[PDB]
Amino acid sequence: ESLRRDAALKVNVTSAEGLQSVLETNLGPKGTLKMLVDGAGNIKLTKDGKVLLTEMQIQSPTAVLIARAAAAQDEITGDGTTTVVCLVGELLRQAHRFIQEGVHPRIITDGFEIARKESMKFLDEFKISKTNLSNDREFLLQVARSSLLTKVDADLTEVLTPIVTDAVLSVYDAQADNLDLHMVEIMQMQHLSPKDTTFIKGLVLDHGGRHPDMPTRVKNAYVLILNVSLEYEKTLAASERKFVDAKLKKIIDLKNEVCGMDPDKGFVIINQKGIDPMSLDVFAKHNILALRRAKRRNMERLQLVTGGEAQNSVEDLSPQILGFSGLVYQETIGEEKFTYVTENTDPKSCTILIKGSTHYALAQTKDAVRDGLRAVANVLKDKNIIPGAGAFYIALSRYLRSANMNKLGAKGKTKTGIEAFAEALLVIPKTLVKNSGFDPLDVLAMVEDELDDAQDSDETRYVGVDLNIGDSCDPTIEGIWDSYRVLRNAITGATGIASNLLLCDELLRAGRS
Amino acid sequence: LRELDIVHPAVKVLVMATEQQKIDMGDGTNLVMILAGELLNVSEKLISMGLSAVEIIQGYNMARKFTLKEL
Amino acid sequence: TGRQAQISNITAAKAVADVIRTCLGPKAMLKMLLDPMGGLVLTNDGHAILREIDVAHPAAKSMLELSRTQDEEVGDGTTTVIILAGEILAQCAPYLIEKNIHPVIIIQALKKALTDALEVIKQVSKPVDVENDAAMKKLIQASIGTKYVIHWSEKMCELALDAVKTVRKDLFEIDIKRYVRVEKIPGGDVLDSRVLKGVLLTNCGLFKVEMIGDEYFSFLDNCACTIMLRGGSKDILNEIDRNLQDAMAVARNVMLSPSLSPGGGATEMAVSVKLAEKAKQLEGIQQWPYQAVADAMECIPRTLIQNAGGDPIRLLSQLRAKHAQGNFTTGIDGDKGKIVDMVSYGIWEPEVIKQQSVKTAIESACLLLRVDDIVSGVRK
Amino acid sequence: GVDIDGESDEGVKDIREENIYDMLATKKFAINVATEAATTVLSIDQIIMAKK
Repeated sequence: ESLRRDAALKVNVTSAEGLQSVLETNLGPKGTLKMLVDGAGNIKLTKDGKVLLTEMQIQSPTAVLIARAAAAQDEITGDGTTTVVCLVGELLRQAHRFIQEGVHPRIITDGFEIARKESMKFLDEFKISKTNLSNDREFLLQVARSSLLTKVDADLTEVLTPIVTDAVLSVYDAQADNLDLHMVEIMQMQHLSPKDTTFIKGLVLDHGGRHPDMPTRVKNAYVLILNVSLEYEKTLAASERKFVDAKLKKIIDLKNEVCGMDPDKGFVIINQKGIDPMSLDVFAKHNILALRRAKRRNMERLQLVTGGEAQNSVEDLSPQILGFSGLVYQETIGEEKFTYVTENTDPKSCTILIKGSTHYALAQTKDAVRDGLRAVANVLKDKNIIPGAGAFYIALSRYLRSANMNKLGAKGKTKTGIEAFAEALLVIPKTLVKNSGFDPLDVLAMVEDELDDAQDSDETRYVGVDLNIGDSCDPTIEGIWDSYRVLRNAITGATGIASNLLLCDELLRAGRS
Repeated sequence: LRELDIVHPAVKVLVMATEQQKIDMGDGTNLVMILAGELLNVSEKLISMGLSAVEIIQGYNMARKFTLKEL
Repeated sequence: TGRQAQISNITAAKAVADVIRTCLGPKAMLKMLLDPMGGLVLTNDGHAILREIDVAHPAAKSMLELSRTQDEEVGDGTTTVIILAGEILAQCAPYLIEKNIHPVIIIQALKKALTDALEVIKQVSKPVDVENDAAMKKLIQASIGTKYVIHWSEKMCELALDAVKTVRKDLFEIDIKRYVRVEKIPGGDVLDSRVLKGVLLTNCGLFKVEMIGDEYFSFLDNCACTIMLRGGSKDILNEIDRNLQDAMAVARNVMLSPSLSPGGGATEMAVSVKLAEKAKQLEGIQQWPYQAVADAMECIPRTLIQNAGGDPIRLLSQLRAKHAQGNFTTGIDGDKGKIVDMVSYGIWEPEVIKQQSVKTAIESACLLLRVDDIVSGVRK
Repeated sequence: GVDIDGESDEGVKDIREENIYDMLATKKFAINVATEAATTVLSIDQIIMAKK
């Protein structure tokens, strides 16, 4: 009978092309947002790649591999993950143009690996060198603005642009040392609107004393780290009060050693367990702030923030234990009080105070800040900054069409594979124009007209894409820029994901349950 | 809307939006639901005309700053 | 039932109007139809489309008789006028079925709209003398641009303009042009024609009989004109009458209305921007349904933008600003969708083209509003 | 202003003697919540369900 075997056609494509049109709408700054609702009513609204795949449930088994392959995209980049998906979707339709004519799927895979080596040759000349040791905020505000406009609106962009710039600059130094593991400090709370968010240069504590006379706004204070607590317990009762009253005078004597009588020198204590409100009257007469119910993670961070030392027993007291703070403010919201400690001499970490009301409003700005801070973090690590606004994708397609048999010297079999890759390069700037309302083909046609004049101009220039006006522009004037490591793994990861889906000509179902 | 059980997750945006008004003020809740509900009703004509949400969102944000100047 | 029955009537004319949106202009598209019998009819003319289709909506049946009246006058380009009647019905959705506006109040607003429209028609009035044969030559060639007989019209349209002026003359100038007898001869070349002044059957010049497979030739000297047409093909005679016999409406419209209006859907551009200005001076309850008519006027030129593949939202921003500020003589190029004005576009249409278009549209729109509901099953 | 009891024919009434006024802080926050909620619905793309 023979025959049988199998045919490679759109049946295998329907699984991998389903996410194309789904992820095409949210691509770019003009894109939309996807929501995730549970049975309890909680709604998380964001377009970030975390919910697009891992938190998305679909009967298509291809999305499982797309979600697993996105683990490297979220860690290294995390922004614009839908661009790689649109690259694969265009190459799937190119199979019916090529593979359907009798071309073997292995033939077009050579064009992807050759393009990867040729992309690095073009990426080296296309990148622009910049000195990050000069602490220039010109490009830092542009890259941050380009990341915010692609996530939040223009109102949240103006506020968060200087905040994110100065957040990473605090840890950044002449040695280019930026550690995001030790500095996280994400405050999740509902207050005012997300446009009211503020920046803090130090750790914020989520606990506070309920005593009414506790000073809120204090010029400065000396943080005394204590892992124990001195209060009245059930315990005979005078035996435990003797150890508390004796160590209480040592706390007062510690304030006298630093000369606490000076209004320019304050004093503050913190304890892990609760504090007897009867003992708070002593701290109120001396204008001493008290803190109870402190977390173990927060107390360990105060040693590296305030600059003091962590002490267990109250019997041991030294001036080196007390820290320093330039500003101390305590705000009462709800049943908890938040103490703002900032303006330290040498802060080792900072935080961005989050505001909002609804659950989706906080989650929208929760990932946007961490992804926006990671985008500008690679700018300090990358000595070369890549022009954005589709300048890399459009100019790369022209480089492949110019040199084909002169440099690579294709025999004609791989010529279709190297050409199909250039067809998908214009899809990413094509989706940007479609979301802006302008015609995708007419706008890209005017951009290519300037590219032809740039080759005959005998000068170094880069042609950008402006979505508002719809004509060519300068990526330097526009401000859209990309880090070197962002497009390094993006082009490399795009060749691996697209090749793995094209090599599967047959699907079966079997295994162990 | 607090006591009511709504099975449509899309319209729940206006339900949770009341919390922003209750915390800031607590009054004019009926005025917000009528205003916010009408802005999405009059925008249905612009959607049928083929106008993208880019100028629609920018149009409301541009007129919002003009209203604060008149107040 | 009641307001719900009128909603089905609005969507009935809306579905028909959306089909003929692409039927206007030289870029006009085509529509394919499938009957239960299996026959297919592919044409760009909406005349045969409404006749072959049997609609289940009773409101759409009234548009069939309206198309016969519009085709009785001109017939070329007047089929899309039904869109204006459909846009008014869709314009009443925020009013009729929402604000509960009474239909007669809307009809009374249409009476003031039809009256103010004729004043705008007289504003774009551009009279021209009919004694010039070169001026009248380019006038009849306006409707020829939609056909391939353009370069063939050199020896064609000249025979129609000379025959009408003989049977027109004056009396006013009202006369009967139906005394002309046009004979069609199949086969031969389209360039071959017959110039004959007289009656085809005192001091007669000569008498002769030619050789024609159809009939012989006879001359009758009077103290009336006939046309002998020789087609370039067999069945081409059907399209020849559309470009000559049906083109006689242009010669009839220039005699009744010597004035000229912007052609190719460029007339209502200056009408929509002017109607919005006349609404601000009304200052009454009817102002809202009266001003909303201008929103229905701008939907007609969008058919050209849909044919030219442009964006009707962004393109009309600069186009409507030219008619409301610079001058009312500006127009829209239908071919490429460009801002080129009607001055260099070289095509102008009589005022009566839009007069009979708006008049029959308002009269057909009010009758549809006067219908409360529709019942069936009377078994007459 | 507009006060309708028996005056519906006239349509206008003095709000100074009636002391009918609107809160300014409410209107400032009304247009802020209405704009934020209207643009949020327009930004919705597709509903996502995770393991349910």
